[PDB]
Amino acid sequence: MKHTELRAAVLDALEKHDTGATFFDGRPAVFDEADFPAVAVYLTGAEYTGEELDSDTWQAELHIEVFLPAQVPDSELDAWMESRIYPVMSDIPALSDLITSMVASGYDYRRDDDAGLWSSADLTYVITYEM
Amino acid sequence: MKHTELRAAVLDALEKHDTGATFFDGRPAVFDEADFPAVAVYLTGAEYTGEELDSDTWQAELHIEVFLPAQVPDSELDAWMESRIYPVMSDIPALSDLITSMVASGYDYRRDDDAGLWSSADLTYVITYEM
Amino acid sequence: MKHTELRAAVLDALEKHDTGATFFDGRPAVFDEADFPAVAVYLTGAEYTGEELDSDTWQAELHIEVFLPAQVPDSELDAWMESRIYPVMSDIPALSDLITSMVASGYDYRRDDDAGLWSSADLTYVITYEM
Amino acid sequence: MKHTELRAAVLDALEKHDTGATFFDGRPAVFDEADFPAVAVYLTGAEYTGEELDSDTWQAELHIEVFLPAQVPDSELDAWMESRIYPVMSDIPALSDLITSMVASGYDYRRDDDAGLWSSADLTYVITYEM
Amino acid sequence: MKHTELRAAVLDALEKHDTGATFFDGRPAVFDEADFPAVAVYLTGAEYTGEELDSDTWQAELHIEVFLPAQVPDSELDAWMESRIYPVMSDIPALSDLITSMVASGYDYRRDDDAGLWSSADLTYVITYEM
Amino acid sequence: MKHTELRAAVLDALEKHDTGATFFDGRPAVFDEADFPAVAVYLTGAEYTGEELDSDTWQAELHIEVFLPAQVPDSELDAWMESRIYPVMSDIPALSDLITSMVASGYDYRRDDDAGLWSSADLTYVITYEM
Amino acid sequence: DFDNLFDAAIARADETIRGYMGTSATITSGEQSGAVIRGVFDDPENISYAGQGVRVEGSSPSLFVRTDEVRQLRRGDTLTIGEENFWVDRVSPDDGGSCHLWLGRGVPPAVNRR
Amino acid sequence: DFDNLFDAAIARADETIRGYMGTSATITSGEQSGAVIRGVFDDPENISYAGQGVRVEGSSPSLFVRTDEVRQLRRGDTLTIGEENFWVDRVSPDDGGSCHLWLGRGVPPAVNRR
Amino acid sequence: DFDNLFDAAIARADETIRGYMGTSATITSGEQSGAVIRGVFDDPENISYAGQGVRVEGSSPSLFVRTDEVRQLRRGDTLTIGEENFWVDRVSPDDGGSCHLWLGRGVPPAVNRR
Amino acid sequence: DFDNLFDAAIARADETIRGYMGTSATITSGEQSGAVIRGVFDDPENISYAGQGVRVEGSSPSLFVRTDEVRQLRRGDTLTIGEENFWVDRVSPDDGGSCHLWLGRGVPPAVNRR
Amino acid sequence: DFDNLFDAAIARADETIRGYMGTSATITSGEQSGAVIRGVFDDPENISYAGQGVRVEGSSPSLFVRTDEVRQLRRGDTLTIGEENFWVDRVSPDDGGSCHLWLGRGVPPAVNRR
Amino acid sequence: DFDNLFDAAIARADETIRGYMGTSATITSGEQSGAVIRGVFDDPENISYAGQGVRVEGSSPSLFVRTDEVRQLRRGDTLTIGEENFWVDRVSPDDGGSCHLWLGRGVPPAVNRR
Repeated sequence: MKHTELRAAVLDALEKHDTGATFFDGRPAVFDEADFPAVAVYLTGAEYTGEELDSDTWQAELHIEVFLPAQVPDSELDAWMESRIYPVMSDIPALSDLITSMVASGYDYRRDDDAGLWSSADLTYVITYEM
Repeated sequence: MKHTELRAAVLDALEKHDTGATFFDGRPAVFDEADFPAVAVYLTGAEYTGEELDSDTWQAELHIEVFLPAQVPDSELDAWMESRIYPVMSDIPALSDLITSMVASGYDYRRDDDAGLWSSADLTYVITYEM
Repeated sequence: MKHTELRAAVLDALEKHDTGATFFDGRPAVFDEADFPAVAVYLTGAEYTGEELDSDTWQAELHIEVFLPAQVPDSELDAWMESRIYPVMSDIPALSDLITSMVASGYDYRRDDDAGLWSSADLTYVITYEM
Repeated sequence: MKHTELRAAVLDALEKHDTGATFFDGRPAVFDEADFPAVAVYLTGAEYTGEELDSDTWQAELHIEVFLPAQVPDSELDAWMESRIYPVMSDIPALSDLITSMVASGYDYRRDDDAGLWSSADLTYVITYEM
Repeated sequence: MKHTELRAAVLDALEKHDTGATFFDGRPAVFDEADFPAVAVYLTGAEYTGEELDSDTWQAELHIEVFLPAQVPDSELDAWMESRIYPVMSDIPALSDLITSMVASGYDYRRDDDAGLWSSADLTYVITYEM
Repeated sequence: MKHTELRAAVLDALEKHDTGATFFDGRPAVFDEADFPAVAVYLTGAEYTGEELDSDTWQAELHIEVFLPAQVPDSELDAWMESRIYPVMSDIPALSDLITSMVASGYDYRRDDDAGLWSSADLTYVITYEM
Repeated sequence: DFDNLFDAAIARADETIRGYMGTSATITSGEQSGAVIRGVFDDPENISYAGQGVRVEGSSPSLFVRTDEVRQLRRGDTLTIGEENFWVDRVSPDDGGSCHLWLGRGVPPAVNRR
Repeated sequence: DFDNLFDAAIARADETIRGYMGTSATITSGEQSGAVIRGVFDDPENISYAGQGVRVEGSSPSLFVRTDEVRQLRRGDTLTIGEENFWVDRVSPDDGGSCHLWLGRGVPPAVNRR
Repeated sequence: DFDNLFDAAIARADETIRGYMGTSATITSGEQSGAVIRGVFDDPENISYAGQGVRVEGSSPSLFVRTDEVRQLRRGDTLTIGEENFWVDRVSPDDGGSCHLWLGRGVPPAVNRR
Repeated sequence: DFDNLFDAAIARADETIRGYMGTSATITSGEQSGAVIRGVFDDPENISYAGQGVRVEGSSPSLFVRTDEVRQLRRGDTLTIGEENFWVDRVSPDDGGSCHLWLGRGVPPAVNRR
Repeated sequence: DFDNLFDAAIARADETIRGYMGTSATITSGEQSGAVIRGVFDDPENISYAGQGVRVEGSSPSLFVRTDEVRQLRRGDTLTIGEENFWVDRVSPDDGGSCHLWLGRGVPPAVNRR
Repeated sequence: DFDNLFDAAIARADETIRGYMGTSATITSGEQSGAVIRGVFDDPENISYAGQGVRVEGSSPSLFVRTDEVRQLRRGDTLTIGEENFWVDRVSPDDGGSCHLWLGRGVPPAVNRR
């Protein structure tokens, strides 16, 4: 619905700064050891919390995952989502017009254990949007 | 018995719009690489929430499955579900005749990881019906 | 004890209508590919909800399984549980004499995943009985 | 310990009624295909519910569970536990003196899926007792 | 922690009774088929429930494991645990000084199915201790 | 976030006390049997407990892992966290500057089951901070 | 008879093996009733633990008899390996020249059909 | 015929094994309708348990067709092995000279396509 | 003696291995009481962990007796390998000429029958 | 050229098996565009079930091309063998003288790069 | 000495293999204290992950000494393979002529007996 | 040189395989700095999936280096296979004559030790 344009707007607002990372839209990914540390944006959930007898007022969940190689220390990830992600999206008017209300949900770490080919930091947001 | 006419009505409503997809009704599916991106429709749950001493007034969940090949970007899946599925149940007289109340519950994504043949999107609808 | 009498009465009520399927009573089942689509009746649970200081007033769950060839479409299964078993057992005097209270619980499906030998459908009732 | 005399007394109550089965006390059991259908009695739980400030008043669970040949139908199990166990366990003075309050909890079935040598039906009471 | 001195005190107090067992302290255990039926004492939990604005007032849980060979009947397990552990610690002044409040929590059995060299009985106590 | 700064501050405070172990910041670790028994410090959680419309007021959890030889008795672990971690951080002004509220959460053990190559003890701490 | 020029070989081999090992047996009850079949009996182990442990060590007899004789057995019928008594539980589908007969022990448990 | 020098050998091998092994078969319905395919048929034994004990022991037949004759077959059509009636469920892709045919039993289940 | 032509050979073979391998064993207790059984004893090594570290490493002795001389052995009675005593726990059914004997160690644990 | 005295043997081996089995392939799209590569194509089965019954039976094509030609193919381009069209999904790393080439089917799905 | 006629052969074989592949080893502490034995040493690799990621690479040494010398070794005492210092953790039971010796590394961790 | 009679043979074989099957690795950085080894390198292919589909296909190189020339190699230092730049991750323990060098790719990630 608006997921395509919401993702486009958020990736554009992410790309305004200096480059140095791939900006994989959506989800299929397929990285290989040449397009490394990168960022992927996608959505989940999207249920029918009504909350008002005026419109559907749906709500979904935003995932932005940044991938760095293998056993790179978590200081690099900390720097990444303190400099490249968290402040840059804090005020984007395009998303403000596209969605109703924005609120942070969580931010965690995961990694490959067997063969350790990757290490991801996930930032998870909650979107209330009128679709 | 209302399941068969409900499935037939929703399937006919889906087919009335632009074609271009297989419309596998029921359950067993069986796709092969010829009948690709397709839509299936089925029911689950159907317990006995009485709520009134006038009729059984059961309620169940309707799944609209849509299947796309392998790693087609989820933007195209969003486009498919918006241009093909979601708006059509905005107002269908046959369903309003058949069932009592119909509300949305969810809309999710999933896919095959091993051998990655398929990628599916699910529309979950809550239906209160009396039979 | 009431389990044997309950099963006998319900199987007799089922066989009262026109036949066309096996009426396996009990538990062991064992089908082979000649005794197909069949119906089995059994009991589960049997807790000791007191609810009144005059008798034990136990309650349990009655399961009616129906088994169909492999991956037949669910339309015939819907027909089987909304035109073959639900209406006939909706009012059976013998159970009313035997059982204090009869309430519907659920109606679900399940298909054999590996090797797909069967497609089974479950119809589950709840029983408040005193013995 | 009261567990030993509880097991001895319930075993005596079971054996006083017409015999015809083994009465393996405890837990290790071990059967072979000569000591078949047989009943075992044991205890589980045994926490420290207070229930009063003068005595510890512990409570545990009593399992009386019987084993019958492989895929024997449930009819003989229903004949067993509601004619040989439940009527017997209705009132025995020794247990009444030994324990404080006696309440039945549940009565369920199970069988060996793989191999399939046995079919065991369990029957559990809850004991409130003071050590 | 003070766990070392607590374990030493309880181990010495329970050692003062009749011998005839090994008194493994702490975690590693390692039995072999020569130091058999034995008792181990250890601790788990130890979070920061405050419940008083004067000190940390931590609380943890104490396990008393007792190991017997293979398929010994649980009757002698009860005899062991009602002769070597449960009565002996009911009043030990050293532990009373060392900890604040002593409350029993549970007492259960476990046994080895595969291979089956051991059978353990667990005594779980709860401790509120200030440190 | 300030996770790098907080980790550096707590690690420097720990190193100020008498050394004797490796001081792994972050989480990649990689020990081998030469940098053995050691301590690692890392962060998890980082949700958005708002609690007031004046700051983000995020909160997270601090893991202090300590690794000891294989099946070393837990007495050494108790001594370690009664002498090396729990007392030393009880009052550090740098953390008080960096964060707002800091409360103990838990303290647990776990050893390697298969191949038994290590034994870890975890100090879990709760922290609130603004970004 | 067999339009394969290979199933004849496998049938001859099956006859040879059945005659070279596995003794004989006779049937009680069933449409065959009194009859004698030559097979190859075997009995492996099988252990189950049920509860915390209730080890019920048993056996799973098998016969591997040729398919022609064991037609119209159904399941409730019994059989004797000489002195000892078993009962047919499952009949394997024909592999081309024979089938595996799975047997229980003692009296077959009820019928519980209707 | 093929830029192979090897698939020719495997094709001759497939022809010779299907000649030396397996039976003929008469396809029924479908676009082929009356036609005879020579294959090698096997019936492995497979059992499911479902609920508590609900053993549904059955077989999973296969015939191992040659690739050429089975084109435009789809799945709804049926077939006859000698005197017994099967129906094809799945057709494998060619491995170079042949493809396994997965068989059902009895009447094919509906169509359920619209 | 047996309608076998093959079980006689395997009986000869197992007796040959028992005479060529394994030791003798003096059985005590049970109905057999004092007797000497020849068989091949082995002690596979098995470890259980119970909790986190509760390693209870031990062995699972076996002896591979011949069924005929060891019938009605039951379970409770013990036996002596060389100079140190085990106790039987399970008796496998005969595979055609003999069976495996599983043994414990030390005094058998109670009876717990009634 | 090959500083191993062994990689020459494996290179001759790969050349022999590629010229002895498999077919030629005309690559379309990509920087190579019109070019013919000799490889060994195979299409193993793969079955996925998704839900209860959603069987989506397919295939997993592979080619096993030598490493020199497969250089700078990326992933987006397509390919055709004989008359049928595929598209490369993944390129295996060199094993010394070649690398398996993993093929999809039909049009490659978008790019979704930025 | 061995009443088997086979354990003599296995003992000769064990002596031969220990002499042809083994290495010397000097046990220290324990009741043996200063003593020298011979055994085939090996050091397999093993990895573990203690959380989101903690790579603890280690080795699992083994020695395979004959059972006669390994008697009354207990577990606390230690041993030197040339210069390297290990400590026995577990002693495998007799397999007929020898037993594997499971080795640790560094100082044995406490005793923690009582 | 060794109380072996066997490890000498395995060392000769190790040298033979290194000469006949291997590459001239050149090392930069670390205490060894500029040095040359003859190690047989292989690149097995491994893929992870992470989320929905996040395939991160890559390789896990290995070198099979001889222990004597690669002592005190540590982990942080890098390596060069001809024109390609790798970095060692972990060093396997000696199996008797050599060890497997597990290799990474690109710049080693930080040190993160203080």
